[PDB]
Amino acid sequence: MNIFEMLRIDEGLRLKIYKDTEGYYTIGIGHLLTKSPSINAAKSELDKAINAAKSELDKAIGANTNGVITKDEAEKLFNQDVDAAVRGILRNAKLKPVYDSLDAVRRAALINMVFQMGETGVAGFTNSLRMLQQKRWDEAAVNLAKSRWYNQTPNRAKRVITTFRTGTWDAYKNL
Ligand SMILES: [Cl-]
Repeated sequence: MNIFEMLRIDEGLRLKIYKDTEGYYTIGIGHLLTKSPSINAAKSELDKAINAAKSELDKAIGANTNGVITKDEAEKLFNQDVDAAVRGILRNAKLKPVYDSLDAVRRAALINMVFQMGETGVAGFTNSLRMLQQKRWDEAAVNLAKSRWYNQTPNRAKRVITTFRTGTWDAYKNL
């Protein structure tokens, strides 16, 4: 197990644009494109939003994709996105010290969160980050679950939280 295999499990692999639970058009292995309008937002609004997502994808791939990519392309955006998550952690004054204090497995769990919620979002978990830095694993686990993140994607958050709790890959074994 490693950060790529871990995120591939949590994000899945879809070759056509889809909408995630937060309302973001997404594709590949968790590659976020743009926000979608209301399930009502006018007939025009919808087409606009979809074309805006297709435009973002074309820009990312460097080709006219029409909202569909190959597995190889999804893996390329994934390599870029994992790289970006790590880079985000290292340039952030709040996340870097926590990342540096963690072991490899727990580092992967932090990259997983940043990949899902972005640098700024994770850097805002001030109390959980402090508990992680203090190696108070069970306390950090309890605190991390008190979040919209956990409530919206509980099965995934539980695996990430268990990874911070144990410092092992047990939550991803047999998946
Ligand atoms: Cl991109």
